[PDB]
Amino acid sequence: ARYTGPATRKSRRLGVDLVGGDQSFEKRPYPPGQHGRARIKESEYRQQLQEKQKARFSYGVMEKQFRRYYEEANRQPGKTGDNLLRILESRLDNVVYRAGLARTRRMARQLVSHGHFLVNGVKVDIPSYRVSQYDIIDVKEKSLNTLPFQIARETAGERPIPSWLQVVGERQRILVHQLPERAQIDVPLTEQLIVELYSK
Amino acid sequence: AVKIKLTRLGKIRNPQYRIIVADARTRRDGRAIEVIGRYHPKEEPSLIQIDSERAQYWLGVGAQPTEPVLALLKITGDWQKFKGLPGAEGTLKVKEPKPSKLDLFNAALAEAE
Amino acid sequence: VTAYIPGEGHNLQEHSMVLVRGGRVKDLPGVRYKIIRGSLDTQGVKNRKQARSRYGAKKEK
Amino acid sequence: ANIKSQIKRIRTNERRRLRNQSVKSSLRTAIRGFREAVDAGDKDKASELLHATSRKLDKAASKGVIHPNQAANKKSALALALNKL
RNA sequence: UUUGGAGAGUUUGAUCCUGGCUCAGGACGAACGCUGGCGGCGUGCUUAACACAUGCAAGUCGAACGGAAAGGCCCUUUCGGGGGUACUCGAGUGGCGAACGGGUGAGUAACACGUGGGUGAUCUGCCCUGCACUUUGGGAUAAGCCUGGGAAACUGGGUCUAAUACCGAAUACACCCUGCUGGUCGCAUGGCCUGGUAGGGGAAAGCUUUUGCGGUGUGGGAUGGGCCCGCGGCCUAUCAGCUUGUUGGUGGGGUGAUGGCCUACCAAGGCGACGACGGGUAGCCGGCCUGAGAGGGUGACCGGCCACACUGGGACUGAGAUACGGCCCAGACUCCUACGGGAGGCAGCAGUGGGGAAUAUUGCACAAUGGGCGCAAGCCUGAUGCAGCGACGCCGCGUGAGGGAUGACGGCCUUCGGGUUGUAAACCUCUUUCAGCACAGACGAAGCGCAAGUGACGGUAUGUGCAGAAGAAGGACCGGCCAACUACGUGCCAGCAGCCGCGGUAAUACGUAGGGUCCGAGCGUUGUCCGGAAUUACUGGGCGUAAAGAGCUCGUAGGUGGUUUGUCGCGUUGUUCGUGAAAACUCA
Ligand SMILES: [Mg+2]
Ligand SMILES: [Mg+2]
Ligand SMILES: [Mg+2]
Ligand SMILES: [Mg+2]
Ligand SMILES: [Mg+2]
Ligand SMILES: [Mg+2]
Ligand SMILES: [Mg+2]
Ligand SMILES: [Mg+2]
Ligand SMILES: [Mg+2]
Ligand SMILES: [Mg+2]
Ligand SMILES: [Mg+2]
Ligand SMILES: [Mg+2]
Ligand SMILES: [Mg+2]
Ligand SMILES: [Mg+2]
Ligand SMILES: [Mg+2]
Ligand SMILES: [Mg+2]
Ligand SMILES: [Mg+2]
Ligand SMILES: [Mg+2]
Ligand SMILES: [Mg+2]
Ligand SMILES: [Mg+2]
Ligand SMILES: [Mg+2]
Ligand SMILES: [Mg+2]
Ligand SMILES: [Mg+2]
Ligand SMILES: [Mg+2]
Ligand SMILES: [Mg+2]
Ligand SMILES: [Mg+2]
Ligand SMILES: [Mg+2]
Ligand SMILES: [Mg+2]
Ligand SMILES: [Mg+2]
Ligand SMILES: [Mg+2]
Ligand SMILES: [Mg+2]
Ligand SMILES: [Mg+2]
Ligand SMILES: [Mg+2]
Ligand SMILES: [Mg+2]
Ligand SMILES: [Mg+2]
Ligand SMILES: [Mg+2]
Ligand SMILES: [Mg+2]
Ligand SMILES: [Mg+2]
Ligand SMILES: [Mg+2]
Ligand SMILES: [Mg+2]
Ligand SMILES: [Mg+2]
Ligand SMILES: [Mg+2]
Ligand SMILES: [Mg+2]
Ligand SMILES: [Mg+2]
Ligand SMILES: [Mg+2]
Ligand SMILES: [Mg+2]
Ligand SMILES: [Mg+2]
Ligand SMILES: [Mg+2]
Ligand SMILES: [Mg+2]
Ligand SMILES: [Mg+2]
Ligand SMILES: [Mg+2]
Ligand SMILES: [Mg+2]
Ligand SMILES: [Mg+2]
Ligand SMILES: [Mg+2]
Ligand SMILES: [Mg+2]
Ligand SMILES: [Mg+2]
Ligand SMILES: [Mg+2]
Ligand SMILES: [Mg+2]
Ligand SMILES: [Mg+2]
Ligand SMILES: [Mg+2]
Ligand SMILES: [Mg+2]
Ligand SMILES: [Mg+2]
Ligand SMILES: [Mg+2]
Ligand SMILES: [Mg+2]
Ligand SMILES: [Mg+2]
Ligand SMILES: [Mg+2]
Ligand SMILES: [Mg+2]
Ligand SMILES: [Mg+2]
Ligand SMILES: [Mg+2]
Ligand SMILES: [Mg+2]
Ligand SMILES: [Mg+2]
Ligand SMILES: [Mg+2]
Ligand SMILES: [Mg+2]
Ligand SMILES: [Mg+2]
Ligand SMILES: [Mg+2]
Ligand SMILES: [Mg+2]
Ligand SMILES: [Mg+2]
Ligand SMILES: [Mg+2]
Ligand SMILES: [Mg+2]
Ligand SMILES: [Mg+2]
Ligand SMILES: [Mg+2]
Ligand SMILES: [Mg+2]
Ligand SMILES: [Mg+2]
Ligand SMILES: [Mg+2]
Ligand SMILES: [Mg+2]
Ligand SMILES: [Mg+2]
Ligand SMILES: [Mg+2]
Ligand SMILES: [Mg+2]
Repeated sequence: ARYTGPATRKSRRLGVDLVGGDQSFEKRPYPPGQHGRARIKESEYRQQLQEKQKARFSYGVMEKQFRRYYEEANRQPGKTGDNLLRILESRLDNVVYRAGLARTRRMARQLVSHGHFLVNGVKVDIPSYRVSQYDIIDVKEKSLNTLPFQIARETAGERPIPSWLQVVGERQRILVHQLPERAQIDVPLTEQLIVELYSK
Repeated sequence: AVKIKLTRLGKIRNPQYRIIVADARTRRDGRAIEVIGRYHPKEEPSLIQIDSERAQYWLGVGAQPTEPVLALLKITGDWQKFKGLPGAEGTLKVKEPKPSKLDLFNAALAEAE
Repeated sequence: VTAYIPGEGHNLQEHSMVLVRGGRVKDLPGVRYKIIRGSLDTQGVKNRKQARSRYGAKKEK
Repeated sequence: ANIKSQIKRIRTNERRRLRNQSVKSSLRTAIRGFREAVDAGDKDKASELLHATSRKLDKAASKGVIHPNQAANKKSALALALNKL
């Protein structure tokens, strides 16, 4: 069950842009609604809620999915925040988005769900597909000849591909080698607050 | 009256079978004395694994394996080894080794570059 | 035992079928069990559109 | 008593149980014959009576009427009795 | 040498202490209201151990026997049927199976269960492996035929027949007893050395001509068991003494086994405040939940034991019996009944009546495994393997996207400037996952038979084509705890509420509208169990005024103990070995 309503409204309500191309956000940075200008009492609960809402609604992940992501990260021997952010980035939708083959998380998720890609020579169609270290992702010809995919691959001038991701050729092959580090991910927001709240 | 039995474990769509030596009056999934082998029907290799020494010891002390267990004994080589008529021959076929992910990656990188 | 009557209206009378649950009311001293709204011979209250599942009224069309 | 198998098993059980009762009666007759022989206090009559009793008990053990250990213990009891008395 | 502890609200004009109450998380063998697309996976009488229609849930051997009622073949035919064949077999004798398998938890405070041993005091078909063998004679009967009661089941009388069915005798000195006679051990009697010696006794069935099975006594394996022991595991003095085979010993009986186990004769004792005898509850364990830990609750499914088959007694069988579809007797219930007499135990698989909140279809197969019978072919299997119903719980997928305006209708506010739903939408394109329509079509079966075949699942799963954004979303909350506000309608009325507490005309707390937050094929309410609860405090606490030093003495059981010498290894501590099933949790 995906989200159908507006993507700009969440950015307006939570006070920080998400897509980055949102003109309405900068047009009216104040909260939407009839009384967005009214002052709101500051509270740790409010802060934690805003951070977790930002993360979950920016990545489009579902709530139970995020919850067992967090539990797996906590059980992981490494630090909970790092494990959570790495497993969250491991999602194939975000992988392709940061590889630059996709312009938006929603369209990337739909493409993965319909399964225009090939995983190790076998077609897999799961938006929340787990991608591990040292994997291979291929592209089908029905996707290569697809118009929007051509537009993306010939207009991929978005933010630079991260270290763990890299494209090899026109086939748009994505590879992962090592375990991302929080610092070199440099993701917005912070994870210490979210882990604290989920510990609460 | 000890006989070797197959215990139904695993999953409905691909059953998994152990090879067990137990009394004839015990359960299909209950009391067991030892675990000695297994059977995998789903894999078309049809992986077979058995403890030759334990099987030989049980056959010597006087087990009465059923028809399927005896067939598996022929397939592995234990029954004909005990009987001594043809000798010891291995008809089992090993699963095809999976090509290494490292060499697959190397070939893919070479093709790309 | 006692029994509380929720809703703005009701049609209960002597010799009526009733289904009850547990819930405390501060104002009246000894009531702790509330009659379920809209079951058996008891029907849901009318003119209810929000908070509807609690009092058991059908959805508008 | 519902089906042919168990009704037949019944029939056979009662028949061969009549036979069993006859044989057990014979063994018990030998036993109390020895009992009253000892009570009277006979020696040679007791000798042949116990010879017959041992023969009967051994045959009963052979055909399964009584446990062979049971027969052996009974015979040992007869021997202890005749030697003490 | 490694793993891990959170608070908040609530008494007062204001402060602190103790202490009560409520909330934020997880779980269910769940129920209810609303809603409700698909695929995969587990699970489905916790109450009335209430009463049950119905159909099934245990049979097999002609290579044991007498035989041919029904089939086949060959002789014959009038198509009524007359002979043999054993291919085949009704019913009847004769072996084996039938204590296996499957359900339930009323009874138990007990060796019943786990744990670790003893059994010099034990038994053991079917299996394997050794030793010596496996002579002879005889009576009887089922069956078949005749016949009586009677609708009935079943039953009396006469005639008659075979077997591996029954019964004498042929030996047996590896077997069991009694009298005399040596070596080791200790666990005490006494065991073992198959110690030695004198006497006594101990049984068999054949068929088949084929991958052969049977009959007697003895040695060893392995399973199967039987008896006993130290430790462990609820509450309760508003239960203080209990017992006469009860305690200990001598002669007999007895079982397989040692044994007041029973009987006869002797002595009067044993257990008791380190809780007997009483009263209440309850099957136990590997586990599950919670909890860092100690600790607490619980016995779902699965796995191993204990006990039960309407209630209460008794006995035979067998190597094996609480003998759930074996037997005899006593009580309640039901049914047929020609009124002479008979028949019954679903807590086995389905199903019916009642209970309540609730728990299913009177479904398909031996295709794989287990079990039972037979030399095999072969036969049975409601065990087992599968399907149907239930969003009961777990996991997954679908109801779209790229660009699109300082942002087109309509709605609510408005300080009347104007803002909201809104990248939403109409739009140009896209591939369209699963449904929908067709084709192919599995493995599960190195399996069974000496036949020529063998898949219930299923023609499902799964691949190959066709059409079209075409078919698919709702429920709670928005005063603070506790992420989320405006307008309108009645105002101590009607109403909300887990706590604080909210309406007495201008309610962000009542009802209705827009807007927002949360969740999502689930959303809310109820119940139960743990946590925070250091709020039973051993690890973690107090007793002057908040709950708490009995009004003071004497004194039994126990606890506890000043300084030193020797000795014991009970407490304590080190090393090594056996065991701690499977399943369960963690790592890969
Ligand atoms: Mg296989
Ligand atoms: Mg008599
Ligand atoms: Mg004789
Ligand atoms: Mg830890
Ligand atoms: Mg106050
Ligand atoms: Mg006050
Ligand atoms: Mg205190
Ligand atoms: Mg306190
Ligand atoms: Mg519904
Ligand atoms: Mg699939
Ligand atoms: Mg189910
Ligand atoms: Mg019936
Ligand atoms: Mg039979
Ligand atoms: Mg017959
Ligand atoms: Mg036989
Ligand atoms: Mg039984
Ligand atoms: Mg038996
Ligand atoms: Mg059982
Ligand atoms: Mg029950
Ligand atoms: Mg009970
Ligand atoms: Mg009883
Ligand atoms: Mg008691
Ligand atoms: Mg025990
Ligand atoms: Mg036990
Ligand atoms: Mg007769
Ligand atoms: Mg004769
Ligand atoms: Mg005989
Ligand atoms: Mg000797
Ligand atoms: Mg002799
Ligand atoms: Mg003789
Ligand atoms: Mg003979
Ligand atoms: Mg032997
Ligand atoms: Mg032996
Ligand atoms: Mg034992
Ligand atoms: Mg013991
Ligand atoms: Mg104990
Ligand atoms: Mg006594
Ligand atoms: Mg006396
Ligand atoms: Mg005795
Ligand atoms: Mg006595
Ligand atoms: Mg835990
Ligand atoms: Mg514990
Ligand atoms: Mg308990
Ligand atoms: Mg239980
Ligand atoms: Mg169990
Ligand atoms: Mg009974
Ligand atoms: Mg009953
Ligand atoms: Mg009873
Ligand atoms: Mg017996
Ligand atoms: Mg037996
Ligand atoms: Mg029986
Ligand atoms: Mg029955
Ligand atoms: Mg039933
Ligand atoms: Mg009812
Ligand atoms: Mg089977
Ligand atoms: Mg079988
Ligand atoms: Mg065969
Ligand atoms: Mg049958
Ligand atoms: Mg059948
Ligand atoms: Mg479903
Ligand atoms: Mg439901
Ligand atoms: Mg239900
Ligand atoms: Mg859009
Ligand atoms: Mg599909
Ligand atoms: Mg197959
Ligand atoms: Mg195959
Ligand atoms: Mg508020
Ligand atoms: Mg607030
Ligand atoms: Mg309200
Ligand atoms: Mg309300
Ligand atoms: Mg007003
Ligand atoms: Mg709203
Ligand atoms: Mg879901
Ligand atoms: Mg605690
Ligand atoms: Mg907590
Ligand atoms: Mg505590
Ligand atoms: Mg509580
Ligand atoms: Mg004091
Ligand atoms: Mg005082
Ligand atoms: Mg005193
Ligand atoms: Mg005083
Ligand atoms: Mg004193
Ligand atoms: Mg003292
Ligand atoms: Mg002392
Ligand atoms: Mg001292
Ligand atoms: Mg010591
Ligand atoms: Mg274990
Ligand atoms: Mg584990």
